[PDB]
Amino acid sequence: ICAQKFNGLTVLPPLLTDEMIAQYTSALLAGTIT
Amino acid sequence: NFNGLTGTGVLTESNKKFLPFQQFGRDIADTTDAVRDPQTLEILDITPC
Repeated sequence: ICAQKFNGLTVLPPLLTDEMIAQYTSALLAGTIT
Repeated sequence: NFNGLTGTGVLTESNKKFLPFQQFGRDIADTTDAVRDPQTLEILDITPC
C-alpha cells in the first residue's frame, strides 16, 4: 500500500494544495459571473 | 539478525494473528513484516528505519 512504499519510492505533495486550488477556481467563477 | 535473517528496523508489539507454526510474516511485496521470536514464541513487527 501507500505506507509500504518504504524503500526509496516517495510521493512529494503538490505545491498547490487542493484547498487553495479551490480558491483559484472560485476566483475564476467570481470573475466570470460578475 | 532474527534466525539468520539480518536486517534493520524497529521492533514493536504485533497485533497479527499468527498461527502457531510460522517463522516469517512477509505481509506484502517481498518485505518481511512480522517475525516469531525464536526463543519466546512471540510475534514482533518490523518497521524499517
